[PDB]
Amino acid sequence: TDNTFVSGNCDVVIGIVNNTVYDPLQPELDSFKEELDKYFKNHTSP
Amino acid sequence: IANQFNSAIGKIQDSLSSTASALGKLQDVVNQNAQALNTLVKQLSSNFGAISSVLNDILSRLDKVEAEVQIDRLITGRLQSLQTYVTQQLIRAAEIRASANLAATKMSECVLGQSKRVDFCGKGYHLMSFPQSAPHGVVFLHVTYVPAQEKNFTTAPAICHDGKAHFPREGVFVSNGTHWFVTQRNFYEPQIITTDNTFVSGNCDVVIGIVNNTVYDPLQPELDSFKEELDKYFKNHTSP
Amino acid sequence: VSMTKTSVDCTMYICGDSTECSNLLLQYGSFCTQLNRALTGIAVEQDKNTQEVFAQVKQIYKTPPIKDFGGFNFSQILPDPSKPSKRSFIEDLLFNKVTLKFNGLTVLPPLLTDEMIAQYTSALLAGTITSGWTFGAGAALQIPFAMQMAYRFNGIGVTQNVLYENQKLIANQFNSAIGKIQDSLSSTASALGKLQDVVNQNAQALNTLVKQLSSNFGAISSVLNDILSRLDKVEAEVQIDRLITGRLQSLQTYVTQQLIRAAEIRASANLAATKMSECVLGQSKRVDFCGKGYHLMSFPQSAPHGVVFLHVTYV
Amino acid sequence: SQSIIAYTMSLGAENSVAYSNNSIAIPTNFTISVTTEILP
Ligand SMILES: *[C@@H]1O[C@H](CO)[C@@H](O[C@@H]2O[C@H](CO)[C@@H](O[C@H]3O[C@H](CO)[C@@H](O)[C@H](O)[C@@H]3O)[C@H](O)[C@H]2NC(C)=O)[C@H](O)[C@H]1NC(C)=O
Ligand SMILES: *[C@@H]1O[C@H](CO)[C@@H](O[C@@H]2O[C@H](CO)[C@@H](O[C@H]3O[C@H](CO)[C@@H](O)[C@H](O)[C@@H]3O)[C@H](O)[C@H]2NC(C)=O)[C@H](O)[C@H]1NC(C)=O
Ligand SMILES: *[C@@H]1O[C@H](CO)[C@@H](O[C@@H]2O[C@H](CO)[C@@H](O[C@H]3O[C@H](CO)[C@@H](O)[C@H](O)[C@@H]3O)[C@H](O)[C@H]2NC(C)=O)[C@H](O)[C@H]1NC(C)=O
Ligand SMILES: *[C@@H]1O[C@H](CO[C@@H]2O[C@@H](C)[C@@H](O)[C@@H](O)[C@@H]2O)[C@@H](O[C@@H]2O[C@H](CO)[C@@H](O)[C@H](O)[C@H]2NC(C)=O)[C@H](O)[C@H]1NC(C)=O
Ligand SMILES: *[C@@H]1O[C@H](CO)[C@@H](O[C@@H]2O[C@H](CO)[C@@H](O)[C@H](O)[C@H]2NC(C)=O)[C@H](O)[C@H]1NC(C)=O
Ligand SMILES: *[C@@H]1O[C@H](CO)[C@@H](O[C@@H]2O[C@H](CO)[C@@H](O)[C@H](O)[C@H]2NC(C)=O)[C@H](O)[C@H]1NC(C)=O
Ligand SMILES: *[C@@H]1O[C@H](CO)[C@@H](O[C@@H]2O[C@H](CO)[C@@H](O)[C@H](O)[C@H]2NC(C)=O)[C@H](O)[C@H]1NC(C)=O
Ligand SMILES: *[C@@H]1O[C@H](CO)[C@@H](O)[C@H](O)[C@H]1NC(C)=O
Ligand SMILES: *[C@@H]1O[C@H](CO)[C@@H](O)[C@H](O)[C@H]1NC(C)=O
Ligand SMILES: *[C@@H]1O[C@H](CO)[C@@H](O)[C@H](O)[C@H]1NC(C)=O
Ligand SMILES: *[C@@H]1O[C@H](CO)[C@@H](O)[C@H](O)[C@H]1NC(C)=O
Repeated sequence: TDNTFVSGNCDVVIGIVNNTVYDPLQPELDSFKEELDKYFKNHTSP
Repeated sequence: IANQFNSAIGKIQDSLSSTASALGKLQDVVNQNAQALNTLVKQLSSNFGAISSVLNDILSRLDKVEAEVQIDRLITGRLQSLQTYVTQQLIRAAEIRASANLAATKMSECVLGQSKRVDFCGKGYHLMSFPQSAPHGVVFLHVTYVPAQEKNFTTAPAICHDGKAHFPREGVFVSNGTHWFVTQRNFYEPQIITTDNTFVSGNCDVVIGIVNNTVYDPLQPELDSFKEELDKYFKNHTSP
Repeated sequence: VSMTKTSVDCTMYICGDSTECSNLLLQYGSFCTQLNRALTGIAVEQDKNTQEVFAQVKQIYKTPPIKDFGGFNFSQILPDPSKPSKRSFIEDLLFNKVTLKFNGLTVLPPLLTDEMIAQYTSALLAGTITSGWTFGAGAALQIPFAMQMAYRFNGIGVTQNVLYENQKLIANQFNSAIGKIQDSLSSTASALGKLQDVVNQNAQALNTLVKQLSSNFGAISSVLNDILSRLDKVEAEVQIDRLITGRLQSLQTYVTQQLIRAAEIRASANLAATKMSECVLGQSKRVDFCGKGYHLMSFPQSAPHGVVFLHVTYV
Repeated sequence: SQSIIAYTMSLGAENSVAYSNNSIAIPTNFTISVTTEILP
């Protein structure tokens, strides 16, 4: 999503293809959801 | 920028209201054309070997027979006088057409556009031009950006961070001698070197003259203050 | 960029060492002064053409004693101090590959000497390699050469990172390409054919103009002294005028020829001045205006009555 | 006290550009320049 821009749906573009588009934000938050979860699992002890 | 433009158009009038000779390229054309007609009228005064330069002096004197030998001389010399003039004018007309084709191209590219061609629309980075008419000619007022007050800076081709090399997206890296910045190439306006100002390629082992500096990631603090938001939520939770 | 300036003693070409012929030549009025105004209008613009091309630089820029270009080696295109004129190695190839009065004809010197054309060229080269395009649009602002090339790579749509990664290769390729320029110019005769053809013409035209004097034009001799010794005044004048009429047409044919040629040389000087502004003082997006490929930069080189551009392109 | 003089023409002021492998000059300001061009 940093190399590319979005405009409209797919149907309209002649010869559009399917591939995943990576979002650097997703993991940067999912590795923070594991930073949430491991701090929660620690707090279960006390 | 407006006060500069208004002052620069002010000087344009001053110059044209002062000096006698600024339109020398256009007066020349008028001077050449006139000189060629005044030279052509002077040719009429020449005998070319006839008894007179005037046909009435020949006709009134010599009878038709003796006259034709004199009249032919005047015809022969004048005919060339006209041919000379018309050859000079056909050559001179091609000089003026080449200039009209250039002026038509400056009208299209300097007035109807913004030119990237160097020195085509004035001496600077062309912005816009305004046409003004003159006797048998055109005058273009070319407006250009000229960069004025430079400072020396230290510079680098790349920044090295986590062993990764970082290059400007648009701009150039500069240093004031202690701190590192990225700035636009044509005007000093510095920013902190942020991921949004730079792109990565490869590592710091291939670029000649790369320098070590931090490259800021605006996402970390907004996630780090969130970490502090999470921490204090666990601390307040360590109460019940 | 220019051709030889000439002027002619119309009265000495037509009537050299003859009071009688000079007193008959007065019958044609202004048939000689106009010829001299025409050849002067040509000669004055050969100096204009040269300036329009070379004098595009405000200040005589000099290169730094230390050549820290990061690899790009311009020694073959930079001034060589161990010479009477400070031309480059490639300019002294160009000046060797092109090989260059009693008829009232004479050749006038150009206003700018070959040393002054070389100083303008040196300053252009210096400013280009120390300051990029910035000396064309303001004062010369220094930038490192490899970094300057990075911008040039962005100008062709190639990402700056590529240049830094291949800097050495890019430097090698250039140094190897400037190596081939000299070899080509040293070995090959016909490379400067455009400049030799202008000199050949200036010479054929003056040779033809002088050879005409030997022509009778239907007179009893081509020598005024033969006509004046053998015939009486009223007969001799006819033969003298026979030459005059033919000589004056031999001059009018030459001057017209020079005027037509001078318009071809002016169009070429105006093109060379545009390549100086757009290829040397800038970087050009115009396809095939600064060589084949994506134009990056150009280096001007002075030649006899002309200019050489060494165009550098990404292919 | 006036006379005609004869001299070798100057080509312009001589300038040594401050080039170095790590130095750049960047303009901190600009001017707007309006210049007139006359064509037949
Ligand atoms: C590229 O992505 C397209 C969008 O996801 C995808 O279209 C999808 O194709 C499947 C398989 O044909 C459809 O699944 C079923 O639903 C359709 C009606 O929509 C029925 O005809 C069948 O039951 C079909 O199996 C998806 O509905 C359809 N999605 C959309 C939004 O149209 C393409 O197939 C993908 N192309 C390739 C080459 O993988
Ligand atoms: C290069 O530019 C840097 C960015 O502006 C600059 O760093 C900044 O320096 C100022 C002082 O020169 C610091 O301001 C601090 O000190 C002043 C004076 O006492 C007070 O306003 C405060 O104490 C303040 O904290 C900035 O904090 C500092 N900013 C950064 C980014 O660290 C350098 O000084 C410049 N170096 C030169 C001149 O070469
Ligand atoms: C810019 O960052 C470079 C990357 O960290 C850094 O290189 C590092 O230099 C230190 C100091 O010499 C090395 O530390 C030790 O390792 C070397 C062998 O590599 C040994 O001779 C000594 O034990 C030395 O103390 C780091 O190993 C080395 N890191 C790498 C992988 O290159 C540069 O020094 C930095 N340059 C600046 C501007 O300070
Ligand atoms: C840009 O730099 C040149 C030369 O480099 C500088 O030399 C020192 C004076 C100092 O500024 C260093 O940080 C640089 O490495 C400057 O040229 C100098 O000009 C001054 C007068 O202004 C003169 O006294 C010095 O002798 C010159 N130095 C040299 C080595 O020639 C130049 O002034 C700088 N330009 C700007 C806009 O700051
Ligand atoms: C940047 O340059 C501009 C001119 O291009 C400067 O503006 C002038 O400032 C003076 C006072 O210092 C005024 O008298 C002028 O009227 C201004 N120019 C115009 C045309 O209005 C400006 O000061 C410069 N800035 C810096 C920081 O040097
Ligand atoms: C830059 O190019 C010059 C040539 O223009 C190189 O100088 C030559 O160096 C070789 C090797 O020492 C000598 O044999 C030649 O006689 C030199 N020629 C001249 C004319 O100087 C120079 O070595 C090159 N420098 C770099 C950066 O490699
Ligand atoms: C890309 O092309 C360049 C040439 O433009 C190649 O560089 C040469 O590599 C050979 C070895 O393969 C060296 O001997 C040459 O000296 C290199 N060129 C120069 C001028 O130094 C390069 O290898 C090519 N890359 C790929 C992936 O094919
Ligand atoms: C491309 O050509 C193939 C046939 O070779 C055809 O089946 C396909 O529909 C075409 N796609 C597009 C985008 O025109
Ligand atoms: C759990 O949290 C406490 C603070 O509440 C901290 O001191 C400790 O190191 C943590 N342990 C783990 C398993 O992360
Ligand atoms: C610049 O040149 C100096 C020598 O003048 C050298 O020591 C230094 O490593 C060079 N720096 C770069 C950018 O390569
Ligand atoms: C603790 O956090 C809760 C929100 O979860 C808030 O309502 C309460 O005021 C907080 N109290 C203290 C002592 O931090």
